[PDB]
Amino acid sequence: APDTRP
Amino acid sequence: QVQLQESGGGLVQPGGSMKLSCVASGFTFSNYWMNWVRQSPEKGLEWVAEIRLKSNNYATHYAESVKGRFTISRDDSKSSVYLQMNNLRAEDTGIYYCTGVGQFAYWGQGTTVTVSIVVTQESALTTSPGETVTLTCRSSTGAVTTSNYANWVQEKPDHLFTGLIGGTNNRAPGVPARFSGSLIGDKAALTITGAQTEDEAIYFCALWYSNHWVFGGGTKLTVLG
Ligand SMILES: *[C@H]1O[C@H](CO)[C@H](O)[C@H](O)[C@H]1NC(C)=O
Repeated sequence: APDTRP
Repeated sequence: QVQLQESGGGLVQPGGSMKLSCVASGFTFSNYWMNWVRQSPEKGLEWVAEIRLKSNNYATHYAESVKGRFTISRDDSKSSVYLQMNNLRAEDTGIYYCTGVGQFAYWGQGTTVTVSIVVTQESALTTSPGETVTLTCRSSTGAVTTSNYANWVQEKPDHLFTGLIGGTNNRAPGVPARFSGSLIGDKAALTITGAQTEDEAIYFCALWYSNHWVFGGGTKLTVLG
């Protein structure tokens, strides 16, 4: 749930 | 080569105000959350603020230490993030970095500001070239889990920070394969499998707790021989 965008 | 470049720091009196800027290049800035993190001799790395995307209506969160005094903002058209600092205190003194991506891959060189839960890591470890060394990162709250999204960041001399691992065990792009992230005995862990002389550096972990980050105190790794 932080910025887990690859 | 992604680049982040902070500006706006200086030498200021307590009670004053100042706005920092950070310009990004080499990645799709608008797709990622951005953070400010600061470094003092006395408090190590401290996460300050985050800002999310245009689809989150640019939602922000702050460390309790700066809440009500600092404001983070961004301008996606200029690939820039900002930090408005009001009611500066001596304790705000430090080097301020903009950082983000998976979750702390990229850091700027920092801008110096001079005003005039506990995460535990090993103070120091000593290794030699070709050895396998494991650094650890403990939470005062209980076991570290994948819900803490452990990151590992390396500091090389004169404040050159690079993110190594995010999301527990995801290696940031172009990070050497000798680095790996894990969970071991309810701590997060960073393993260097075949340490190299250039790995002598300070290593910080950061753990996520639902809506904020806490950085550990860092481990000084010496590589002798
Ligand atoms: C990143 O991936 C994670 C997996 O835990 C979730 O899908 C999360 O919603 C994602 N968040 C963002 C901001 O991309």
